[PDB]
Amino acid sequence: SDATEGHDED
Amino acid sequence: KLGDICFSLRYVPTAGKLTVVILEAKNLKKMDVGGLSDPYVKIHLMQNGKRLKKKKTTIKKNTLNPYYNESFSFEVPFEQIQKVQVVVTVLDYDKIGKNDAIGKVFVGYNSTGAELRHWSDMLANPRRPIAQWHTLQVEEEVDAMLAVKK
Ligand SMILES: [Ca+2]
Ligand SMILES: [Ca+2]
Ligand SMILES: [Ca+2]
Repeated sequence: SDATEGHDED
Repeated sequence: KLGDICFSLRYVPTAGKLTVVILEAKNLKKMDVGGLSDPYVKIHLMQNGKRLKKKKTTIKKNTLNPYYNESFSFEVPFEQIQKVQVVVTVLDYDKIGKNDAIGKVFVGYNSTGAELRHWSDMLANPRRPIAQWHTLQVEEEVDAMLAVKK
């Protein structure tokens, strides 16, 4: 299972 | 009865880059006793029935009108942009018990009505972020419609 990414940083 | 969500859509064709900015939700259903709701938004990139990528916003505590302004980008090659769905789910975070869904919507070629309009406006205006409001729908009803290909 993948850790859900958050918002764009660039 | 579930609430409304506003997000922008941008497609950069030559980059195969799809950007969803979760802007704001309002009129959210109250999902806590002794509190309001603690909404976060989860975004799934799907290809009809299959999960491809997922992202999520931060959690806003104790509010039925969260403001996010959080951007989420996905790699979707030009040739595939009419095969995918962007699924947007608003959920109430709970420390105890299930994080219950408040509601959801999806946009893509196989969406309908205002969801399809938003998608088409995006494609018709490459490189420009197009913001639109959407009515949140019952989770299980949207889930059923994800399977209906055009
Ligand atoms: Ca709750
Ligand atoms: Ca992912
Ligand atoms: Ca809660």
